[PDB]
Amino acid sequence: MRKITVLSFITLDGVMQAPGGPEEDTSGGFKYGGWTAPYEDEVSGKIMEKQMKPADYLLGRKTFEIFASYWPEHADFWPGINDGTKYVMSKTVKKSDWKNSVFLESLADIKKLKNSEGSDIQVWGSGELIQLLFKNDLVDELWLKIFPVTLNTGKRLFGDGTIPAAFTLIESSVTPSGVIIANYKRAGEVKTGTV
Amino acid sequence: MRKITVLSFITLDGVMQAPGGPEEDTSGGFKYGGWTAPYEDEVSGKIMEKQMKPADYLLGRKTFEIFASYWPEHADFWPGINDGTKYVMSKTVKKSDWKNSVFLESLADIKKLKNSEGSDIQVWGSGELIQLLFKNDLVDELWLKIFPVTLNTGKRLFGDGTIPAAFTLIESSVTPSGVIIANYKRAGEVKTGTV
Ligand SMILES: NC(=O)c1ccc[n+]([C@@H]2O[C@H](COP(=O)([O-])OP(=O)(O)OC[C@H]3O[C@@H](n4cnc5c(N)ncnc54)[C@H](OP(=O)(O)O)[C@@H]3O)[C@@H](O)[C@H]2O)c1
Ligand SMILES: NC(=O)c1ccc[n+]([C@@H]2O[C@H](COP(=O)([O-])OP(=O)(O)OC[C@H]3O[C@@H](n4cnc5c(N)ncnc54)[C@H](OP(=O)(O)O)[C@@H]3O)[C@@H](O)[C@H]2O)c1
Repeated sequence: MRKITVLSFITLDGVMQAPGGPEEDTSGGFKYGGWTAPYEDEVSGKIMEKQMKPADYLLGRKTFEIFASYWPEHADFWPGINDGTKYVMSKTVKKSDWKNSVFLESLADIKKLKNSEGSDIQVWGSGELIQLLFKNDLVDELWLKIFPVTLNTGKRLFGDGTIPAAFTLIESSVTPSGVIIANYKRAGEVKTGTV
Repeated sequence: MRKITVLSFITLDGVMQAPGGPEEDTSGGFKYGGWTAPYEDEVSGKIMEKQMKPADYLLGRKTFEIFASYWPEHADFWPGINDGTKYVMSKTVKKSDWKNSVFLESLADIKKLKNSEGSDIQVWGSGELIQLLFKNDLVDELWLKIFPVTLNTGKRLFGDGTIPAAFTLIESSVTPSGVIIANYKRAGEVKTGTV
């Protein structure tokens, strides 16, 4: 079995759409592409490089295409994404010029990929795919960066796939710019008492 | 001008309905009342006894009535809620036997309270009222506690009144149970750029 880690940049109110630039995702006329920009720091970069260790990848087709437009030409900065096998969920695209690209069509394919052998799987972006993962409880770890801004509109990490589920805080840090690094692990059912 | 601080317990996906008990808020058949109970420890008790220092209070009617059923008899534990003035937003309640309770009816009345001279203001619970405060940018500070669960259902802090806005992280902390404490201050317009 493989460890599927979802990594995600979110606002205070959970919005994940277009973190890196004004045209990254204009669905809905989203006006706030690039909201992570004013919060990029040195410390933040060091955290990123630890998360940019080579591994395998599971991506939604849109996130894969966004990546394919940029990252093959910058294999220096992020080698793992070029070197590791990228598993892409799509009914639309069955081939890519990007090296190490395998295309999956159904939930069963994702599951077999989990029950396979190989490097642990990272999931970046891919909010729509993440909803299917959450709904079938296939995500084992969550690495969030939480940014000191609120934007009502936008695609959300915790969307229509989210399920009642408990987590364990594995690690937390704070950047100088005010971003909170919080990594969690799945921990069984939700507990309620009376305070 | 008075400072308005919103204090709020939320899940990872932003839910804040019924932290304290199975029956605190059964709206929608909400099954997870009490989800905050398993994350209670000593050091969190010290964290939030100083968060409960004497102030004035602005509350929605439902939160006020939840409080009024319990706290008048536990002024031992939280004397601030009893001694401070509780400004309550309601169009259906004009009086309470809980002493030092004034009932306001309008946005104009909240604005007048903010302008008027007196102690700083704490908002607890009051998700619906908080929506009106957010939409009118009347919230000066946000003290949050984030819990390692997702619930999918239930009322949320960032709801219909949430507006685009940036914040400064005043301070942060973790809890042995895995709860992040994050205190933010309002800091102007959302800035965008390119990474
Ligand atoms: N905050 C962050 O960390 C971060 C980082 C990078 C990107 N992002 C943002 O993430 C978003 C990515 O776009 P997106 O989430 O809307 O789409 P996506 O998940 O990246 O990919 C969408 C495509 O993947 C396939 N797919 C995904 N789920 C499927 C399902 N349950 N059943 C069948 N096919 C499924 C489908 O491909 P086919 O149509 O080909 O069949 C679907 O159209 C963007 O907003 C991006 O800016 C966020
Ligand atoms: N996570 C936490 O920190 C925390 C702590 C405590 C409680 N809570 C939860 O907070 C929730 C409180 O219930 P709630 O948010 O639904 O209601 P609420 O905000 O506490 O009070 C609702 C009532 O206040 C008045 N009101 C609120 N907004 C108004 C507006 N914009 N205009 C006019 N009147 C307004 C109305 O009173 P009238 O109907 O009389 O006109 C409204 O019915 C509960 O779920 C509670 O469990 C959370």
